[PDB]
Amino acid sequence: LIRNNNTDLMILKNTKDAVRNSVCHTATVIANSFMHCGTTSDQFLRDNLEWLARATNWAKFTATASLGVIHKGHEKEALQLMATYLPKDTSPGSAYQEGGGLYALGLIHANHGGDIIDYLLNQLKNASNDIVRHGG
Amino acid sequence: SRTGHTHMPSVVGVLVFTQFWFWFPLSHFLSLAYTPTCVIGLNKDLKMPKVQYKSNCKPSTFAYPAPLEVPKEKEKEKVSTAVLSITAKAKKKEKEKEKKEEEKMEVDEAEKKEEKEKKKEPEPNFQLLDNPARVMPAQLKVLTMPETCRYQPFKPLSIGGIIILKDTSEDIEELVEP
Amino acid sequence: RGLAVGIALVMYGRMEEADALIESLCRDKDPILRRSGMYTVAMAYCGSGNNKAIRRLLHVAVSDVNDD
Amino acid sequence: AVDTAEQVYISSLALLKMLKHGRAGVPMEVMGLMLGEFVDDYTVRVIDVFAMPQSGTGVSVEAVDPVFQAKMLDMLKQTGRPEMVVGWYHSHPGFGCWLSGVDINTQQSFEALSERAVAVVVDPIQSVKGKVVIDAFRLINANMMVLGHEPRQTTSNLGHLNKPSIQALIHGLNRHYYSITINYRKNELEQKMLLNLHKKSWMEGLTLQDYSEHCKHNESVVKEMLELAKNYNKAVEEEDKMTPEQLAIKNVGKQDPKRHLEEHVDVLMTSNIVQCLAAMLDTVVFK
Amino acid sequence: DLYSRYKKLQQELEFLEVQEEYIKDEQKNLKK
Ligand SMILES: [Zn+2]
Repeated sequence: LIRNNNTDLMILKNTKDAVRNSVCHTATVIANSFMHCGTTSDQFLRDNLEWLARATNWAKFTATASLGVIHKGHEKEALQLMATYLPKDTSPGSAYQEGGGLYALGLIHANHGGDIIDYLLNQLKNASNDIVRHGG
Repeated sequence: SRTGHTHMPSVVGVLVFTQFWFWFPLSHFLSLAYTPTCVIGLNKDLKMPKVQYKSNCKPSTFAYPAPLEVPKEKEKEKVSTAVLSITAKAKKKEKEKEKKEEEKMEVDEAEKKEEKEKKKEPEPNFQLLDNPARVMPAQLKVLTMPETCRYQPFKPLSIGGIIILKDTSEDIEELVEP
Repeated sequence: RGLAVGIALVMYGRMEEADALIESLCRDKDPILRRSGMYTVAMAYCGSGNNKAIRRLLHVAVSDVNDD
Repeated sequence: AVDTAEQVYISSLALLKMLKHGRAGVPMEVMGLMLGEFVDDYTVRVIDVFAMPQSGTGVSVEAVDPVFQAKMLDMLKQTGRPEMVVGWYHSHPGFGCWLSGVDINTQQSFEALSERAVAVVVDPIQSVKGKVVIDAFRLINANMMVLGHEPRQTTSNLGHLNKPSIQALIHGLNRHYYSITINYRKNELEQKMLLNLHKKSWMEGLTLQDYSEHCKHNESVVKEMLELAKNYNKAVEEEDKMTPEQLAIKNVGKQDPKRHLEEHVDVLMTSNIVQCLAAMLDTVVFK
Repeated sequence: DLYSRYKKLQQELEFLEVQEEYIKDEQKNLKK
């Protein structure tokens, strides 16, 4: 999946320009995660962020979920990837990062029994209420 | 799936994906139903040997261009002058003026045909492919085994996934591990 | 609605053993739970051309009143 | 924490108190209170409706009587059920539904008191045939005034229940409040006892309307059906190749070919069968 | 060969009885 990376960037840009002020931002960050699924290629989370920081209150839950979709099947490196974008070190005030972060670990390591079951077990012991126990 | 059975992730992944009315972030679950369209020629436990095998397509070639990213640069540039009048015989006698000026002083320009038609017909449908080779699932039956190489397959190869090659007689080679 | 898909997904391809549960969920007057039985009869009968399924599923496809 | 696509539950008695109090004072914009319960974040339900006495000011905050407020609540605590008020309503007869000038002033008092306090506007005189013109609305703030109001999110049940109508969006929609979704809490132990008890007649099914009114009807219909058969003969014996699908469209008359046909014959069939089956069963049963 | 043809004719016969039953309901429904 990494040695056959012919995706197209300009189609995603020729749909980017027609994005008006609707809630299509979630519809675009689910679109790129589909056509970069398992690719482990982060360029939209690199080349622009101010358009990504426009939508809120569930799109942050969707965007950090889409980070796990691009890294599907990423066994050891996905742990240290979100041991960089931790549930408590990005920002302690936003529960949508730590909610969709734990949801992203489940998206990566589906059908893989290991410590990540126990790692998510211990963080459902100590968690907040609403949009932490969802993605957990 | 491959052998007549059905996948448990591809069913569960698509049915919760039907529930995108009531919750948009359930749409991440469709990534479970993404199964590869590739074959894998792993012969030993570690070696994937670099093998060459070919196609049997009926006339033609296909398969994964995605090329077109032009903005269609267009020009209005003109409106055709449609004055149909004494103009018609006036341009005709002007073309008579060129039959004294062109063909009597210097015009010897020429061009050649059928160079661009020549490269099309001897084409492949014998495309060679290394170990993790993609193939459209419609062409799991019109592929061709690598009989022209030394290293020829052993498992019945008719559907995509993973196989063993029979790495044949001695001097085993051709590692790739990126 | 979370338990709607959940009790549909606890059984998978039993192909005869869900029939008491299939009859129980659809006879109830809860519209979500009737909808939940329709996902349950889908997942218990995956890929099989069951005549009893295609009769019963099309029957409630005609006569039922809730759109969902 | 901000709004989503909500849902409004109304009880069966609540809608009946709306249309009855609206039909009572049909000219003069009746007013009342709405009593329910806040079950979660973003679904509201209502169980009860009681009205207000008529004020000379009109539909405003001055029409709210606080001594009629608390003493009516004093009685409903000890009898039935005590619960919190969740909103209010009025009736706007001259149009369908939109919050007017003095509508929106008393809304600001209620959302300062309650969390949401959803308004309800009902035209009583427009609802005639089989449908009701009811809709519930809810005011927005000024903090997102250069931003997109109604901050709605991951759902797909927003495009239904109404598109914004042009007689309603010419006023404060959509940059002043938002529209909300309303379905009905349809229940059993009420539905069948309203159905079977409102439309019912026991001995009517085997009456006779007997024969002197009925043989005259069988006398009449056959006579023009004879001429209808003569007109049916005329098109059949015509049968010309004048491009007969174009010959039929230039001979449209709201008439014979099959429409003015057996439709009468079906009525002649059903009338005599129900007449004769009732006649034969009554000879059987009685002695 | 022949046993598979006999099973498929059993299946297809019981199939289009069900789709016959659907059109019986809809034509009854569109009258109302
Ligand atoms: Zn009003």
